[PDB]
This record gives sequence, C-alpha cells and structure tokens, in this order.
Amino acid sequence: DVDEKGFVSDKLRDNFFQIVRNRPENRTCFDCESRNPTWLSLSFAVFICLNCSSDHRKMGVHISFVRSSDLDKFTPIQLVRMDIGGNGRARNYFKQVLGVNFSPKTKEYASSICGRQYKQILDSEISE
Ligand SMILES: [Zn+2]
Repeated sequence: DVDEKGFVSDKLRDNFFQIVRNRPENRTCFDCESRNPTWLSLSFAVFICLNCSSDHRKMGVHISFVRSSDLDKFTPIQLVRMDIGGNGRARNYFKQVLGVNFSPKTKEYASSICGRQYKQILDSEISE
C-alpha cells in the first residue's frame, strides 16, 4: 500500500491522477490555460503546466509547493487534498475573493493573504 517513506505506489498514484486530471476544470493550467497540465501546487491543490511549474518552483515551498503528478512520490493525504481541491474550486474561490480581474498568470494569488486563507480552507477539509 504505502512504502517506508510514507508514499503511495507509483501505480495507485497513476490511477488516482489519471482520473483527477481528466476532471474538466483540471484540463487547463490554473495560471495560463495551457492544455492538459500535469504539474501541481499542493498548497492550492491546483494543476499547472510545465512552464508555470518552473515559476512556482522559484517562489519557495511556503508560497507554492510544487510536484509533478506524473513523476513525483505522494503521501495518501496529499492525494485526498488534490481530490477535494482542483482547478474549479480554486477558480471559484479566487474569482470571488480576488474579483473580476483575478489574473492567475501573475501568481499574485499564491503570495496573497487570500491564498493563505484558501490553503487553510483545504487544510481544514482534510483534517477536521
Ligand atoms: Zn501554465
């Protein structure tokens, strides 16, 4: 099931993300709308492209904690987090709290207090 480092198998991971990536809102990158994104920020439970993933990787884990859904190891709780999150829930939250000019391309959401607040909404879902 789960290895000594606390990671699910590559196969369980594969079966999980193949489904969750196919959810319609998850089929375009959260930041730039590039199609079929396979990278992710665990923090906001959003899927992002290989291009936007590099930008996120320069920000630092407290801002955005980046993994490849294709390649990286995941713990079981990180899968649940991706499952209850997704691009649709995040877009919905941010368009409300950041408004009509919500512009995920700049990743302003990631460093924002609103970003922190959404990250905590997700923490609360997976913890209580
Ligand atoms: Zn992108």
